[PDB]
Amino acid sequence: SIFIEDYLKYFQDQVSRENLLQLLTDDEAWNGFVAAAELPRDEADELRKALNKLASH
Amino acid sequence: DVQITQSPSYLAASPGETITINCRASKIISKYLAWYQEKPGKTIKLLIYSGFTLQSGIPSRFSGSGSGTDFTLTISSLEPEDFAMYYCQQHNEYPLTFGAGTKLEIKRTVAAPSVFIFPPSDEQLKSGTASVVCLLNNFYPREAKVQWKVDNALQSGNSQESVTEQDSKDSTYSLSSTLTLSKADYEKHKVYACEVTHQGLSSPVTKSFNRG
Amino acid sequence: EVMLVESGGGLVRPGGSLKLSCTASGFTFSRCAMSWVRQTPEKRLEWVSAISRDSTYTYYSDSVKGRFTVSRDNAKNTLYLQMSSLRSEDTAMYYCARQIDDYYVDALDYWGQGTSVTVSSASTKGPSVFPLAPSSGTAALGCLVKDYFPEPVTVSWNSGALTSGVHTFPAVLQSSGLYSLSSVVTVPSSSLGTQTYICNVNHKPSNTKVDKKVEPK
Repeated sequence: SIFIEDYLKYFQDQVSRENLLQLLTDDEAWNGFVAAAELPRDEADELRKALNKLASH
Repeated sequence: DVQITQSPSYLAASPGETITINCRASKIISKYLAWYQEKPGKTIKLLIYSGFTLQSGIPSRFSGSGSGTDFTLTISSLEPEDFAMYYCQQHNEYPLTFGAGTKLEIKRTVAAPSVFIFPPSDEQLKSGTASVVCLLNNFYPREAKVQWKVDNALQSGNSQESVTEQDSKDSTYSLSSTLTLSKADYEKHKVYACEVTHQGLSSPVTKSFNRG
Repeated sequence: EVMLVESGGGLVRPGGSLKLSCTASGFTFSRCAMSWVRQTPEKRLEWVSAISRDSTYTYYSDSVKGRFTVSRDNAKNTLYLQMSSLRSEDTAMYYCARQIDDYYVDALDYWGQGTSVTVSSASTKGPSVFPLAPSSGTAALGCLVKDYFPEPVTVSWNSGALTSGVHTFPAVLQSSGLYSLSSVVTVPSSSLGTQTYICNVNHKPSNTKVDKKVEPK
């Protein structure tokens, strides 16, 4: 969707890889983020797969 | 809101057969669909969640499939304890939405109804109103049409229907239809008739009476 | 053994208020997200509201937003649903249900027995019992239990001594806002005259017990 692409442009241009890896490594932080954003579970899965592809690069 | 289209609404089956309930979503929900069993008296039970994860304690004959948009709940070699009400639900997002339900009923041979008409009582006429009751006793399957006529004028908007649960002994149904009228208009007309249509009857049956 | 008990249900007027409550046991209540689901008289299931593990987030359905408020007390192991501006549309059986803890929104793995709520302008009224007399080798007879409020009414035949052939129909809500119901029994046509048939109608809410003898003519 377009909202996933907005999270992608936001995570690339405004978040450090140390802050992004602290989110992908800590499930407590991740759960707090998706609940705060009110993401449907399928978009939260797509976004986590996308942010893992981006963080490894 | 994600809309869920669950089909069929009714399903007649025999013990030992394999059945499938379908469930379609208005938008993609990945594997996030749950299935519930509701029996009269007991609480609502979770069978499956996340499309195909069987809940602990549930028999292996309950098996869920699908992802994205289309899902199926399959019950293989039906046990007598499985004849119940089943509901699907999406748990991908809030608001949690449900399918309309599927009643899994017991299949038996075709049985035509015995039709009875009952005129209003004099006690009831004395109190300003009039109820004509038309009874269809012990039939199978549930599909039946009941049409009220007053002086050959087809009635509409003034009758109500009530149907029993499938009988525990003989797996049959019964239906009660009441035509409610003002005592004033009950006296305007003469002939009262209910025409019944059911697959067990060769041609439609009429039961009628003359007021007085 | 997980246990969900709901209470506080009853009869309310349109525009009124009511507070449902649900006490939980057999599990650590503070570690779980809870949901409120309701089942309408047409048998449709409808999700109402949900509250998070520690009251941080609340969720409501479109029909209920702005009138209902969900809350919980983890010290007292209770969950609540304050309802207001009640509509006839809110007449349903209300269930507190526990969610699975894999995601903030999830399937409901445990449900309670329910608590009945009825929103209506009508006032408590006992039924009028009329006979459905036979003759028009098996005969059918019964009685019409009409214009009562609220549900339920119980119907037995010959003080429960006549079970076979009896069909008591689900009640129907009329345009008047009062319930109407029928009870019929099929008997051998030879037994008409030699045996008496009486339907014993009981309506606890109006303290009404009636015995109507059904006979031919």
